[PDB]
Amino acid sequence: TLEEIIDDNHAIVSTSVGSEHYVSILSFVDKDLLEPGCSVLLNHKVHAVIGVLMDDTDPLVTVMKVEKAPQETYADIGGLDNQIQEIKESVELPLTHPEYYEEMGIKPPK
Amino acid sequence: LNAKVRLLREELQLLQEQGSYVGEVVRAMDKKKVLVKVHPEGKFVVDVDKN
Repeated sequence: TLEEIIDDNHAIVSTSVGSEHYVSILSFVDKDLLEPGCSVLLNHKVHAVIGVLMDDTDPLVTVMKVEKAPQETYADIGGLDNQIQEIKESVELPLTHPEYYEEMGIKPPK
Repeated sequence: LNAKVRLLREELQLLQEQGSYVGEVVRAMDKKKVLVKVHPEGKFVVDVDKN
């Protein structure tokens, strides 16, 4: 792991190996894809950067499912109609219409 | 009878060796590399064999 990014062509690295060697980076991988605290590949005796590691873990945050386009629609409930227009105007409507937000100059509610 | 004797003299020669680490493969990657976590040790990317 890259500890921290020292911009004057340096960086802090913690090695669990032993040796470290200050090298010039390859041209496939850049420092713009290096972030502080990132995992990177080092050799075991010339300790140089082949590439950054591309294997990242599970979002560890509190219970979440992400879903693109769920099955259900709002045509099944009925007689509730007014409430349904309220969310409509706020959320759905700016996506549908750029320029209606431009005329007014404001955002629909967050 | 002769074949078996030849098997024995061979065996003495080979035995001076150096072993292999046990690991567990976390996941395979298409660089034809594997990421492995070795048990008292660290994790490495290693290049698959021929077979």
